[PDB]
Amino acid sequence: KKNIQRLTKTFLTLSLQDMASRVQLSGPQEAEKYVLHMIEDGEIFASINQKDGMVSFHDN
Amino acid sequence: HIEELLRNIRTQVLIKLIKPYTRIHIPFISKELNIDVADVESLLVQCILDNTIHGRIDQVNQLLELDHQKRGGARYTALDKWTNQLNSLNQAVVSKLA
Amino acid sequence: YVVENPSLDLEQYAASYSGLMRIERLQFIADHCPTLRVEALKMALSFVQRTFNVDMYEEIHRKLSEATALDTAWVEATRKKALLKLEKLDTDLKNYKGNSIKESIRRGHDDLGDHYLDCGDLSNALKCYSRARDYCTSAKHVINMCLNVIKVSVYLQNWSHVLSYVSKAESTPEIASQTQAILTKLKCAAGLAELAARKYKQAAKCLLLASFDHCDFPELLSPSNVAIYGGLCALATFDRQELQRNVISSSSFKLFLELEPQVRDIIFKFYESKYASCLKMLDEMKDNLLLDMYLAPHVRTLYTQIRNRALIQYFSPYVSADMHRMAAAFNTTVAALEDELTQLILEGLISARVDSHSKILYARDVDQRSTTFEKSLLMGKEFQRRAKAMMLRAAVLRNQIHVK
Repeated sequence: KKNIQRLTKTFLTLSLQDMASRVQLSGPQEAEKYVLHMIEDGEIFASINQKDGMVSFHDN
Repeated sequence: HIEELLRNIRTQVLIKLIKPYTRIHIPFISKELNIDVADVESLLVQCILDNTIHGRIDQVNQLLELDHQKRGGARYTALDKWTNQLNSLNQAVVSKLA
Repeated sequence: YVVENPSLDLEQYAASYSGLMRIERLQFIADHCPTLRVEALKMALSFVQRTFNVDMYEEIHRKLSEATALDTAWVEATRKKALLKLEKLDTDLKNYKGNSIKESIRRGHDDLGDHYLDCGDLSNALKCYSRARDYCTSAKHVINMCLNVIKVSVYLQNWSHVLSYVSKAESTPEIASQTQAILTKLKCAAGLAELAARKYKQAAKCLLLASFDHCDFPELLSPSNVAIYGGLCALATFDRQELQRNVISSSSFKLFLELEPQVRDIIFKFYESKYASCLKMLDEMKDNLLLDMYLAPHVRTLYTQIRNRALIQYFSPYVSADMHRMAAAFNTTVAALEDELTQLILEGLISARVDSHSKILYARDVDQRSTTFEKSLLMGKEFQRRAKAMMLRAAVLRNQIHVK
């Protein structure tokens, strides 16, 4: 979760496949579920677009 | 020395032209200055890097955005300073003895 | 430091110097240029045959022998006849000091120090010159002795002492027609000392005040590498508002820049936002630069700081930059540029955000009011926590609770 949060200070829109290569989650689906769990708890401000499989960070 | 000229006059025209605008089109400046897009972009970059033109260039849309924003929020910065000082004074009082 | 296979002329390079210093630099080349070993070592042997080398002569000689004999008769000549010469010089130092003539004693100590430098015993020559210090009673005498002490201490690799002596030599005789050779010598020595001291900005500041006409001193450094050092340090540690006043418009440095066209081209292309050519010529100059002493250690850091400065300067005027053109201009792939930008953003030099869907670097504007409010609220919460903590402490320190 700390690594994912640190990812939001540099990136505005990250592909899920690319995202599951710096935090070492080994799979886009696991990264998606982790991001969804983090959003549900209010730790992060992000949105998931399943058309391109991309996570977009709002930070507003 | 003719290369130094044909550049100072263009710079003066560019400064005089973009005064009342907030979002201008680069091809419009190219038409006004009788030069192509690449030279206009290079001139704008050189002018901005010299702290002469208060603006920025949007390369995606080929736009020049001026600086008719950033009102006088100096109050805020003053408050920030105050906050910092307060924090320091805190460390003086709590850790005096106990 | 090894396996660099560069190309560099050694005849004119070594011909620009004089004395044992040349040999030193040649040794450095032998340490860092595996392809030029035979010729460089042969030229070093030819140069050192003229000098009075004793230990390091055999050093380089057996090194070249192992890489691939010696005129042993002149080695006997060196030892026994040069020790006879040492007996003669000692004897006439006693003769001169018997009359206690200050100039005579200074000249004797100077000759002894020069001979010790030629024989490689400059360590004892340093103590001899510190002894001769007490016999200096004139302003020019002191100036000359500090210049000589700085010279011999350069061979010792003690830059702090050299800098201290430079400062005292500038400050003692109320600094300042007269020949500017002394001023250029002290400024160049201070610049070299500061460059070896990991302080590039001060070295560039104090080295830019040299004159080509007064730069006549083939014993410390040639004007070519002086210009190279000045240009690199200015390009790496001077901002844009300071590079134009002192490196671009300064008429004193035009002669140095004209001597070396390539560094002038690098500086001018960097100043004109032409980064591809500048980086390419920097890359092709790295091979030559790796063979320079007083430089080989601090080259990677200098290049890294130049590249980071170029990256920041390119993005300074833009608000939304396409990374395809950025990667093309920097002679790199998009992935490497993305990684470098991420590192720069995490470090805290560029306030920007990367969009990988369209590969676009957007500028980030900070909302001053929001961060002000957030900082104030955080400070208030921290202060409340600290106040409650100390109040509990005061409650517990009054009842004598000490865990006996």
